[PDB]
Amino acid sequence: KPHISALNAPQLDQRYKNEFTIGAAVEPYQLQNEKDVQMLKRHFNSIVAENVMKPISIQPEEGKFNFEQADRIVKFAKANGMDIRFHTLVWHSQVPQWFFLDKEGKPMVNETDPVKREQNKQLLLKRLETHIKTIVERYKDDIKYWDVVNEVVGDDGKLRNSPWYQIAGIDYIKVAFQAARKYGGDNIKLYMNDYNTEVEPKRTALYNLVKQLKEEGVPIDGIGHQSHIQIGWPSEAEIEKTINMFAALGLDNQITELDVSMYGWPPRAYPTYDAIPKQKFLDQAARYDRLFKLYEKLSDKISNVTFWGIADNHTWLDSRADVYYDANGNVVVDPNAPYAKVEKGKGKDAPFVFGPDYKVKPAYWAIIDHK
Ligand SMILES: [Cl-]
Ligand SMILES: [Cl-]
Ligand SMILES: [Zn+2]
Ligand SMILES: [Zn+2]
Ligand SMILES: [Zn+2]
Ligand SMILES: [Zn+2]
Ligand SMILES: [Zn+2]
Ligand SMILES: [Zn+2]
Ligand SMILES: [Zn+2]
Repeated sequence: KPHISALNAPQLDQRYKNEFTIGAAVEPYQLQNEKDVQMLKRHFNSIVAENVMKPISIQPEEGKFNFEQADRIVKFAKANGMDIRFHTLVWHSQVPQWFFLDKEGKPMVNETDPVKREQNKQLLLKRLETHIKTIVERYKDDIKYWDVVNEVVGDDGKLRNSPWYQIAGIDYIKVAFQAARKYGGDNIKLYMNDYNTEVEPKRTALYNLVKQLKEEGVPIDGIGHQSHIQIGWPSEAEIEKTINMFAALGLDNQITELDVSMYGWPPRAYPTYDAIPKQKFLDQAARYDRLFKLYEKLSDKISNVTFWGIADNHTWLDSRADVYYDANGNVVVDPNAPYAKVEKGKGKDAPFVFGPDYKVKPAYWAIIDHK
């Protein structure tokens, strides 16, 4: 199957249009790029902001809201008939730090007086409610799908002990969902998004958490499975088990940040795209073939599959693509092999079905067909 321009190729969203939407994560500058715009128009019918809707992008100082960049993505989506996902109302990553300072400008996490800790909790929950209120009041008629909370369960199966949790306890999760519903109404759909949703003990902890919130009347409509995965892990069998169990609780499932890395964890990357062997792309294609056959099998439980990017010339996985060198200066990609130095984040991953020259990869043909 030829390495043809993806602008010449059968439309990916149309292949899946009765099964689920097909989305991409974007940065506003990509909307000024001819090739990226043509890619979005041709292949995608859902969009998400890679970064300009995160809390520090939207309210970096209290009372200073920057919707300019987010508005550019919303405008493009509407003009092209695309669904929008909001990434994300609450996350421990890069919080604007003002959220967690007390009235005296000290870190709330250090407060030891119980009465004052309770005061800090209420202050923080109020700041949280105002952040969500302002964003949802602006976009409730434009954005259908919301990552209300992100990564709130730890890899150890305990709630993540971020300042959110330290200062306010489980109530910051409840307040985030209740505020989203209060200001956006019944028609926006509210998700808890996380990575490694297939992996125990995280999986069961996530399951028990959303079960509990629902039994208490907290409005949660779905789970977002980031799906930052590898060629071999996690198995399709375990992805299937995961999606089924959340569906059994009455939740929608979205695949929200899909990328299929060429590497293991921690990655030992090639320094450049050209150095990645051809066989890796065939292995990746087989993986995508199996993955999307599975997503189709479960399409009554999945409303959306979003890739965390458009084509391989731009992927956040490059930030993880550490290049290992031996004593002689040769690149080392075997995880158990000797090495002398590492260049963190300087290598190249290749996670999508579209290559860096916007031509289709073997993985594209593997998911555009009906086999
Ligand atoms: Cl990135
Ligand atoms: Cl190429
Ligand atoms: Zn389309
Ligand atoms: Zn090159
Ligand atoms: Zn190249
Ligand atoms: Zn579906
Ligand atoms: Zn990016
Ligand atoms: Zn090429
Ligand atoms: Zn296939």
